[PDB]
Order: sequence, then C-alpha cells, then structure tokens
Amino acid sequence: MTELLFNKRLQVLVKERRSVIRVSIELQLPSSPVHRKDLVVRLTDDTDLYFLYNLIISEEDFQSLKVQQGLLIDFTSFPQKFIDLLEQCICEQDKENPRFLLQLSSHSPSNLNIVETNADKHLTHLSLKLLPGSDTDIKKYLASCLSSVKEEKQQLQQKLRKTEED
Amino acid sequence: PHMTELLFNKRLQVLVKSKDTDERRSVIRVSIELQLPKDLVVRLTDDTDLYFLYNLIISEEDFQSLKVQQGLLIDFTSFPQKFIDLLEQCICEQDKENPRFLLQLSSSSSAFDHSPSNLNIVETNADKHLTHLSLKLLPGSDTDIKKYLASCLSSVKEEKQQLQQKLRKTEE
Repeated sequence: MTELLFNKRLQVLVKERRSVIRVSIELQLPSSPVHRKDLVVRLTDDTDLYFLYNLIISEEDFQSLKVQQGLLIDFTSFPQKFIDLLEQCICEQDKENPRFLLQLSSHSPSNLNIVETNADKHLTHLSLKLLPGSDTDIKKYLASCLSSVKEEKQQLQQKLRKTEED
Repeated sequence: PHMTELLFNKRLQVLVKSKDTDERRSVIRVSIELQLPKDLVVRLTDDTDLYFLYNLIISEEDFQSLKVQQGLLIDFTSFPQKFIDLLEQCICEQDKENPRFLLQLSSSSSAFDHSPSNLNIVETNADKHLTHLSLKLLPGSDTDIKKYLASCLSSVKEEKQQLQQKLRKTEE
C-alpha cells in the first residue's frame, strides 16, 4: 500500500556540481497505524546505481518540522506543498536565469534545500535532512528497481507480441 | 579499474542442506568469473530469491594453498576449466535416477551468525563415492549483494532498451 506521489528527474546543485537527480516521493504505512502514512523521500541516480539518499517523515516527525521551519500547512497538505516547490524548480531549471533552485549540501546526512533567489537575496522554502543510504538500503532499493524494470520489460514483450501479429 | 571476464554462468540442480533445515533440491545459478581488482570469483545465486548469495574470491596467491587443500596438480589458469568440466557432468546427470555426478551445498556449523557452506562436487557409483571438489563459500554480505543486484539492474535496463529499440522499428 505504497502510493507514488511524485517521481521525476531534477537539476540539482550538489555541494560543487550540477547533476540530474531522480527525486521520488511516496506514502507508506507507518510504524503505528494511528498516525497517517509515512512520507518517504528518495534521491537516486539513473546511472550511478550506488547513489542513494533517503528520508522517512512520519506524521509526528513533521510536527517538529512544521514549527522548526514555520510551516503554515498540515502534514496532510505537506506532500503537495513540497511537490509544488519541486514543480517550480522544474518549471525554472530550463530558464535563462533559474529563480528556484534545488540544492543538496553536505557518511553524514545532507540537506535538501529548495531556495528561491530574489536578486542577490535567497529565501529557503524547505530544508530536509537526507540520510546516505547504507549498503542495506541500496540493496533493498536495487531489488525494487529490478522488479519494476522486469515488469516494464514483460509489458514491452506483450506489446511486441501483439504488434507482431499485425 | 575493476575488470571482469565471464567464464561460466548456468543453472544447476543442487542438494541444499541449510543451517538447521532439512535437505532440499534447488536450482542454483553458478557463476565463475575472472576479475582484476587477478581473482577467480565463484558465486551462487538463486533466480527466485534476490537475497540469496554465497561467494568465494580466489586470488592467484590464494590458489597456492587451495590447490593443496583440494589435491590439485593444475595451474591457476586451468582450475576454471576443471571446475567447469565437473559442473557440466552434473548438468548431464541431473535428470537421471541416480546421478553419477551431483552438486551439494552443505552448511557448516558456526557458534556465531555467519555459517559458511561447502559446495561439494560428488561422484558416485553404487556404494562408492568420491568428492572431487569441496569449496568453502561464505554467505554474501549486503555489500556483495548490492554489487550483484547493481550488475543485474544494469543488464536488465540494457535489455529493456534493446527491446524498446526493436519495438520501435517493428512499430514503423
């Protein structure tokens, strides 16, 4: 019962270099059933298969976050707000002078920051503490990738089969 | 700069005796590869269980003692082809009522968490039996498994891409 809320590649400033990173956002069943689904955030690389950053945000974890960074929204709304910000980064990343930036700044956790630049001023809209994946996390992620690509391959084979009889 | 060369990779029927588990006949993928980290790498995986992994890394220096333990009078470059010849016998015999060559994977007791398994190639004839090879493999760490799954993923993505390119042409 994991829901995919978002999954796209983004231009990211990794702290320096600018590389395309896949950013995935899901909802999954929490530790305790009373709390709403856990929000999972994952950064990966379509070519460097050992690259993995991840963060799990349960409903209670967000409560701290809300106050820390003065978030006006509710945890139920938070995913959308985060996605809206990511969309802005996307809407902006291909422009002549990008005004919204996605930044990953430093086996220690790194900060995932969405910055809006107002001239020589910089407003930070969201900052997240992402954990470098352990070999165990990566193992699990690779396994889920293998399953999904195989499913796509099987679909492609079915399509080929149907196409060929035509 | 980690180079590799793929000498053998096939499915074999294996009598598997696991730690505190009753015997079982399973299909195990047996891989033999050369690597430049030269190393001979022996790897056992399971197509139906992505977490199953036993391996053994045999450097040329390692082989100096291994060949003594295994009673081998052949050089390092010939060990793969001897191992392969035996594996191919196992495959040819696998469907027989009483296979003359068979592959066993048997756990060895540990007082701790990691239990090695011996991969034995056994020849039998009626009452007689001879163990041609008994390699002591270790259970794969998540590091070993990560490396393997990553190799598999790259391969499957290349396969998917090739299938996509073919469908496109077919589509036209």
